[PDB]
Amino acid sequence: GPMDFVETNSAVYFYGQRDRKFGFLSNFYPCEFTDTEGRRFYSSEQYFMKRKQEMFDRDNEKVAIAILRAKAPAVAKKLGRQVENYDDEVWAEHRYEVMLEALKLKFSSDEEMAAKLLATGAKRLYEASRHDAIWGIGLSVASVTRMFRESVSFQRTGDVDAETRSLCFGKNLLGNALMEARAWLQPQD
Ligand SMILES: Nc1ncnc2c1ncn2[C@@H]1O[C@H](COP(=O)(O)OP(=O)(O)OC[C@H]2O[C@H](O)[C@H](O)[C@@H]2O)[C@@H](O)[C@H]1O
Repeated sequence: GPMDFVETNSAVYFYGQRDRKFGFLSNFYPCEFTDTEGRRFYSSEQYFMKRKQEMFDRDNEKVAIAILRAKAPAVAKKLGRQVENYDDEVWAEHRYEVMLEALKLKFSSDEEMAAKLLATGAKRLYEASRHDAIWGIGLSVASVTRMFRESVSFQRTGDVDAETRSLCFGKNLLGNALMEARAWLQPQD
């Protein structure tokens, strides 16, 4: 509903796989794709978590199987939080590009999903997750809605300004990765 996203002329603030319009931007959104080696994934979430286990605990049979079986994205996530030999410095260096790969597989798997991401044009994309300030901005959709309502200027440009983003928003690695996937999906002829 209207309380589940903010959309302006220049921005989309989304959260969650359920919204009928923007649900597809969520990494929990159900889909189906295969990697080159032929493993099957049912969300971008699950693939990202498999690549985390592969990076830190590659030979762990139980954990590899459990992630490949984790069709429920929240189960994949929790397994990902439990991956052993985790090194944050190393994951922080590599995790954006892993996510961008996940998104390339996901959006490549369905032309309708691809068309939906392209239909967002050049709008800036932000995951409005209150609890995730790495993949999202660490604010809820309601919080963002109050920022807009109290600012005639955000209302005029359709987005919060860069200084505000630098002080108020988390890293939004997902929104950034989606905008890079969207660029990658642009027609080349
Ligand atoms: N195995 C681990 N052991 C230790 N700490 C960990 C571990 N994994 C994560 N951390 C800690 O958790 C932090 C974040 O780890 P990242 O893997 O980037 O993300 P996410 O696990 O939040 O999953 C993000 C996905 O799930 C959401 O739906 C999003 O939208 C994405 O799709 C690290 O910096 C560590 O502090």
